[PDB]
Amino acid sequence: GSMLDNIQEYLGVVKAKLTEFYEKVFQNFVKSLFGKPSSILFLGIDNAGKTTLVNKLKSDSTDVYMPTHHPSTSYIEIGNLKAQVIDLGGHTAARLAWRDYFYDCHGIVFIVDVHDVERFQEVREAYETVLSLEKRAPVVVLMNKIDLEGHTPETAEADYQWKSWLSQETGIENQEDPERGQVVKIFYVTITSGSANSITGPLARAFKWLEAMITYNNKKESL
Amino acid sequence: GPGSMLDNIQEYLGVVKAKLTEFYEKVFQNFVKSLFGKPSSILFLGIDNAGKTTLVNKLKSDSTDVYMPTHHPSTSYIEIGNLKAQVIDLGGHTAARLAWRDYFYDCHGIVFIVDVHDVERFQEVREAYETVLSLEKRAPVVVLMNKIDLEGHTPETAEADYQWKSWLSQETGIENQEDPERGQVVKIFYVTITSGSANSITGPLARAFKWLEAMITYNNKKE
Amino acid sequence: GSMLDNIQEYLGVVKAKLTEFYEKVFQNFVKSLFGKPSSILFLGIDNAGKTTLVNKLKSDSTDVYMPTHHPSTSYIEIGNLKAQVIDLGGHTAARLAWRDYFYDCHGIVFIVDVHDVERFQEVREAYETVLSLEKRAPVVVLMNKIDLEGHTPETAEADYQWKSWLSQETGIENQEDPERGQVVKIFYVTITSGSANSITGPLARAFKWLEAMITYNNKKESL
Amino acid sequence: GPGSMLDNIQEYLGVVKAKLTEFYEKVFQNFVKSLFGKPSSILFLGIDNAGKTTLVNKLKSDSTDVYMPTHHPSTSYIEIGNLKAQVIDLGGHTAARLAWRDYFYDCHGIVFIVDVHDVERFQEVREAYETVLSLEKRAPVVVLMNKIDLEGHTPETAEADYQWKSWLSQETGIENQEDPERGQVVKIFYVTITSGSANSITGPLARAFKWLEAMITYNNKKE
Ligand SMILES: Nc1nc2c(ncn2[C@@H]2O[C@H](COP(=O)(O)OP(=O)(O)O)[C@@H](O)[C@H]2O)c(=O)[nH]1
Ligand SMILES: Nc1nc2c(ncn2[C@@H]2O[C@H](COP(=O)(O)OP(=O)(O)O)[C@@H](O)[C@H]2O)c(=O)[nH]1
Ligand SMILES: Nc1nc2c(ncn2[C@@H]2O[C@H](COP(=O)(O)OP(=O)(O)O)[C@@H](O)[C@H]2O)c(=O)[nH]1
Ligand SMILES: Nc1nc2c(ncn2[C@@H]2O[C@H](COP(=O)(O)OP(=O)(O)O)[C@@H](O)[C@H]2O)c(=O)[nH]1
Ligand SMILES: [Mg+2]
Ligand SMILES: [Mg+2]
Ligand SMILES: [Mg+2]
Ligand SMILES: [Mg+2]
Repeated sequence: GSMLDNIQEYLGVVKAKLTEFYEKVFQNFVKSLFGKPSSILFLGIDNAGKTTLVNKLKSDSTDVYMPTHHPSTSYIEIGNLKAQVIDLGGHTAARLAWRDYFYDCHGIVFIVDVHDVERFQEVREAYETVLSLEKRAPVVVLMNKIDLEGHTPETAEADYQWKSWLSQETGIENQEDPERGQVVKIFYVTITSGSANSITGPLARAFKWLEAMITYNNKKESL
Repeated sequence: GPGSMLDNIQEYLGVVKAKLTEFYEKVFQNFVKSLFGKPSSILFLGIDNAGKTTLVNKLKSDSTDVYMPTHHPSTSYIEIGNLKAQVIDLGGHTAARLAWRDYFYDCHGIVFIVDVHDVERFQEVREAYETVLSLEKRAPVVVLMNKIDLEGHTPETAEADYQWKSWLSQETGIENQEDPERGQVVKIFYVTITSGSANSITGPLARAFKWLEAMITYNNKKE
Repeated sequence: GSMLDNIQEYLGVVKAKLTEFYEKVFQNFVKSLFGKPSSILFLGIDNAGKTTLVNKLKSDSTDVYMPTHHPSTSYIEIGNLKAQVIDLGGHTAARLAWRDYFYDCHGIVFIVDVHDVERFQEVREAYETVLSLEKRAPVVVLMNKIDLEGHTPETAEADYQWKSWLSQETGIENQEDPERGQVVKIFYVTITSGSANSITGPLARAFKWLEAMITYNNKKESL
Repeated sequence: GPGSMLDNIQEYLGVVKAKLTEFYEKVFQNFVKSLFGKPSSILFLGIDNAGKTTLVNKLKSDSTDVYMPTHHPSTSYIEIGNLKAQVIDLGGHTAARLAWRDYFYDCHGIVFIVDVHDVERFQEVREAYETVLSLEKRAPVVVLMNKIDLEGHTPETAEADYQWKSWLSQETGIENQEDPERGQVVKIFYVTITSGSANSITGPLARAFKWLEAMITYNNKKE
């Protein structure tokens, strides 16, 4: 009996260090994606998971939130990522108040709570608001909280009925051809899962796609 | 480059974390086999859907322990080292209170499992428990109030919710009798059998088995 | 460049936890070897590695050295292991001063520094002293510091010339048959290596052999 | 039982620790490949037995980098990403100071390695260094005083031993010239190339390469 003493506590301590390490790799990978300072707007209605995502990207040691004066906004510099977070509302013409935030905007991360179906009308208005203020920058869409529908990223990608219904209710559609103008790509994620830190998982591939599209814009504007 | 090296680091960290998790479970399995120094007939009892098969699957080692075919669909049997585990699905209303009497021959201890969420079936639980106590008047009885996670409880917050503990005893008829000098003993533990922490050899689930073994040893000292 | 930041520090932290864990398993395995309190004498001339070995076995949290008044002796209780350490000297008839330490002695660990060849005469006298004061208890011999000869336990075991020369110079010979009287078995170890914590390595097998021989004595004295 | 479970835990901890050690080395290898953004001819120089082949083997990735056959037995050549590593074993007394001149065409930097323990060959080192400086009058020179472990030094205690540092400079003729405004630059680093900590991307060995790359970039800014 005494031979099992503390074995489990050591397994737990090691597992905890492995989890911190796993998260650190994600933070490093994302921080290294942006070679020049890039203004990224994290947008969506409240409770979608924006603050959760930005907290996932930041290093608690080096990155510090800056005070904004509007309660709907957040700002933190994560290496070259200048992350501006905005809780949208929708269904208002006072959307022009935010126009300054889209000056020299490099990319957008738009987050949707797929579980909060009743607020899909706000989402489509919030999304319509974004597309009218920013007409050039790439938009990556995170369909978040798929775990609340019992989905992983793999089973969600195969649920073609549900993907069509989500696009129908929010108005968000893919436009993955950069020759055809502004680009939009939808990803299905659970931002709070531990596997979301995988640098080959959908969340990380969404940032790699966004970065590649920002690089396409920077090369096209130079020619 | 370095990108392919960090993906290999992350993939390896996950493989290791899963293997350490498997070891954490094996420690629980070895702890249980070492509790019983002589062959002991333990009856795992309760109405169906309470978590009996789940608990016994958690106790067994998939390599060496094999379920044996029984004739009744309500019964299961597996030898886990010296733990001779007899599982019986009780339940429903019936005048056949004697139907299971033979299974109590040379019974050493009872694990009685209750689903604390299924409040509608508490009358079946109360009848099942009364049936058990009328067939076994000597062996120690450990009561697992299971599925406390469905009430938003951990084992720690469950133990402090004296109001809820009294209500469970009132509705099922199950009461503590922890004095071995006063006759047959009963002790209630509050657990979530499907949780990973249920594998902790210092957790309530493991303390319930250590308490049961200590009571079986106390009884054997008198005999 | 920033993508490699702190990756190495995490690999080092995890490796350090793995090393502590590896050592803890050895401490648990050895502590569990002795089911009843057992007086084990750790003997040899000074600088052989006795204090190093006992420090390797103890848990710094629970096990505490007790003050002795002779500077040549040490005593610590490690679970059921009552470890009495004595720096021998040899070449003196005042060896009878230590006779009390061999009353109810259960086993002996005799340690030799294979590198300190010039002091082999003290070792043989120290060894002769031991065999004259204790004529019943099993003796396990650790030929220690084999790394200073460029040996691992495997290459040392194959160096039959050097094993013969060590036995010739110290007078220590094997007697592994318990029917033929007192038993002696020689093991080749590097007590300071990390692999010496392996519970299937020579150091651990030496303690398992000693325990089995003590059990043979206890069964023979009961018949 | 539990004994076979702890041996499997220990064996697994060792397998993991070795794989983490391999990853620690791969981080060093990736760090070196990422230092050189353009093809750079680096000459690794010194008398034989100084540690040149050991250093270059530490830099290369065994999967992708392959030594190419040279015609002289004193020379080695391997392309490690953009690092074009030319190794030349200098040494002995000779009037053939021009023999290696062709290898200095388009030379970008020099790594000159000295064995600090082989004091008898310090005159060969001094002649080798004088030969090098007469063939290359522009490229930055990083000097690795290697094998400091044989003097009982770590990189930290070596840096504070100003008496020993002055003696090494006096006996080999190697002096620091860290001002790039004052012409060709030389910087001395104190390392143990065979140690595992030599893989640290914040250690002296890695700082020597970062210093050399910074000097190559400073030179290229003028050209
Ligand atoms: N189940 C689940 N909850 C999530 C997920 N992402 C975020 N949340 C939760 O959603 C809540 C609101 O998130 P938050 O980042 O504060 O929202 P926002 O800043 O207003 O967009 C928090 O309790 C998060 O833990 C997800 O993928 N799954
Ligand atoms: N939420 C929750 N589900 C549980 C728990 N224990 C068991 N279950 C689930 O309850 C269901 C019935 O369990 P089972 O072991 O088959 O019950 P049995 O009829 O008593 O053998 C299964 O789907 C289990 O996964 C628990 O602690 N929490
Ligand atoms: N190289 C080497 N040194 C060892 C080994 N075992 C012990 N030592 C060293 O030997 C020295 C004396 O050991 P110690 O335990 O103090 O000796 P004792 O108590 O007088 O027998 C210490 O510096 C130990 O680190 C070994 O296997 N290899
Ligand atoms: N002790 C010690 N040995 C080293 C060190 N670096 C290299 N060596 C050893 O020195 C010997 C000669 O090294 P090598 O790389 O072949 O030298 P080269 O002739 O300059 O190519 C080898 O046996 C290496 O293991 C060091 O830092 N410390
Ligand atoms: Mg927020
Ligand atoms: Mg069942
Ligand atoms: Mg000592
Ligand atoms: Mg060489």
